[PDB]
Amino acid sequence: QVTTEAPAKVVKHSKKQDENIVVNKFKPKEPYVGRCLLNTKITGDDAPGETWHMVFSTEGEVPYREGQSIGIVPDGIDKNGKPHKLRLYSIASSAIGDFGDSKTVSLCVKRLVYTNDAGEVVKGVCSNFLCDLKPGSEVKITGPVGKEMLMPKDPNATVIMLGTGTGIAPFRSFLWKMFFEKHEDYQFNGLAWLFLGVPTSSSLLYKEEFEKMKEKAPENFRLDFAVSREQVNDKGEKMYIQTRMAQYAEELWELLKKDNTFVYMCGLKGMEKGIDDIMVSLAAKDGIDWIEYKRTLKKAEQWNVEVS
Ligand SMILES: Cc1cc2nc3c(=O)[nH]c(=O)nc-3n(C[C@H](O)[C@H](O)[C@H](O)COP(=O)(O)OP(=O)(O)OC[C@H]3O[C@@H](n4cnc5c(N)ncnc54)[C@H](O)[C@@H]3O)c2cc1C
Ligand SMILES: NC(=O)C1=CN([C@@H]2O[C@H](COP(=O)(O)OP(=O)(O)OC[C@H]3O[C@@H](n4cnc5c(N)ncnc54)[C@H](OP(=O)(O)O)[C@@H]3O)[C@@H](O)[C@H]2O)C=CC1
Repeated sequence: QVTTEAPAKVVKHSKKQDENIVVNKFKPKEPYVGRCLLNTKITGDDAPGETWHMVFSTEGEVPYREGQSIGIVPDGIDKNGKPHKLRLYSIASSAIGDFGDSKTVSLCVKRLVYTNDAGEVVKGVCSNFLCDLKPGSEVKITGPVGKEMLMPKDPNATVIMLGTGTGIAPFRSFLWKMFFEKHEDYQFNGLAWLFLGVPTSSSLLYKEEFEKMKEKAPENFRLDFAVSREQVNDKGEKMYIQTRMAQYAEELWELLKKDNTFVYMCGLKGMEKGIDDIMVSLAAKDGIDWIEYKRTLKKAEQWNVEVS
């Protein structure tokens, strides 16, 4: 008698792809050092700000999956001669990545530029270091991090993706795995519906890629853009993400009542409210309380949020 079955720890059941997931392999103490393969501006010269897509070599050392983030320790020192703290960035590439070899990682980065009260133009440290990164240069990577935005295991589930700006990143990751890749253990056949809010047409992130996916899965891939500074509803209201969702109120509510519907939200912290305003009305007319219904969804792993 050399064996025994040690009593199992009690554990919560998960509908998301978390089998053998990995977080915090690399710490800022000793980050993984990768290199820049490419770094391109994906927004028009005319857009209000610049958004860049960049790819780094990982030689397969960072075991990330769709929905996770990585931290970046930008080169340099702060005002006190100290190294910079890491900044997190949502992975914009699928697990196998942009080269299809599982040895790279991609980021979608907004270059932060603003002016303080003193009237001075200020440049965000990490975002400007990243957008200025030249191919061939090293970059310090930490993580992976996150489990909230992991994809659902069900290959026939409806996945509603709500994003603003660079919040599109994890959704480009999901969609590549869903429509640009042939997976043995996972071939997507549900409904993927993406809503993306950006300020202008020159700001439509990954427009061409999404159009190729629509042209490849015209039935089960739905795409709706909400261009806030160019589009307007019948009342002249700016077309924010919730304003566009409003045009499909009946359908979305109907999907939200389905048990295989998962909603994911990523991007601006403020997008969360307009969406709830929209939802509270629908549930109301349906004699349902969104407050309570949302709680259920969240506990059922069907209302996933990662905003900041
Ligand atoms: C989980 C997670 C994932 C993220 N993923 C992404 C991603 O994929 N892409 C992406 O672009 N960003 C992402 N971010 C944000 C990112 O981590 C950085 O915060 C961002 O790039 C800005 O950092 P920075 O180092 O450039 O700026 P910093 O040097 O840190 O400066 C930011 C500071 O400047 C001030 N500030 C910022 N904006 C303004 C403004 N308009 N006016 C006045 N003051 C201002 C604030 O005090 C703020 O604390 C994510 C955030 C989190 C938490
Ligand atoms: N995992 C995470 O937590 C992630 C978080 N983020 C967060 O998102 C930020 C990226 O923003 P960036 O790409 O510059 O986006 P933007 O400032 O470019 O704007 C995004 C779009 O959303 C609109 N918008 C602004 N406020 C709201 C609101 N309250 N409700 C609905 N729509 C709104 C804007 O309209 P208009 O400009 O006309 O007002 C704009 O069209 C990052 O700095 C980060 O903080 C990004 C990626 C991942």
